[PDB]
Amino acid sequence: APRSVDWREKGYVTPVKNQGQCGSCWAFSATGALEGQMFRKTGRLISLSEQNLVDCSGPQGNEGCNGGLMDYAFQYVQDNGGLDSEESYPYEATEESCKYNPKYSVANDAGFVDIPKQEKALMKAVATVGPISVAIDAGHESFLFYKEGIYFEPDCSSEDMDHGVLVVGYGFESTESDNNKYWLVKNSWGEEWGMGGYVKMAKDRRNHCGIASAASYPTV
Ligand SMILES: *[C@@H](C(=O)NCCc1ccccn1)[C@H](O)C(=O)N[C@@H](Cc1ccccc1)C(=O)N(C)C
Repeated sequence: APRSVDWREKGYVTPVKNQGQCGSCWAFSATGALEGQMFRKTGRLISLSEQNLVDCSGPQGNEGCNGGLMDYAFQYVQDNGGLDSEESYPYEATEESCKYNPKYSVANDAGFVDIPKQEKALMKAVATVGPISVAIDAGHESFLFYKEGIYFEPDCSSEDMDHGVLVVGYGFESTESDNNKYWLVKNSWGEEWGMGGYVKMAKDRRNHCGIASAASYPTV
């Protein structure tokens, strides 16, 4: 695999968004991966509606602002035959009834692929597919206050993830501890969090925070 990857440079990634006070991280993770795969197919980067997923993907198993899974979101887009654009169905950070309109659908998928639960497999997926939906243990004060550098949290769980995010690449930079590799991760907490909304998560440190434990992407 390449030693460094950044899909933002290839045009696959919309700007950082903000989920507000709704527990809809799974929807932002899902739209991010679908935005990448739609761009791969069509050459058009179109921001997709997280509100559409929050309001409408309950039958696939999602629970709105009470949580969800990216895979259930990809299943919804397939079952539903579409997904509205962000501009057409904007984000309100509260669960409401479904208002999906197919006339404004700008994306589709034919299912999804789950990646084996190993960081080496996640790397191969990132290197060859595009941005990848993942879940991490973000439930630590250190994650809230992150400003820069490689995030490493000794109390992080590789099994109990609570936050869906998007891996857009990976790379390295020299550090004191010589644990130099990182996953480049797009969050959904606005650009005032972290490094313009991004975090470099420790890579090849025993599946730190569970980043390879729930990785997937939509088939377009
Ligand atoms: C994610 C979310 O919206 N998190 C925002 C609040 C927050 C603040 C600080 C730290 C962490 N979180 C939702 O809570 C959500 O959908 N959670 C999912 C993430 C997930 C896990 C495994 C596989 C896919 C997605 C979740 O915790 N579970 C168990 C589904």
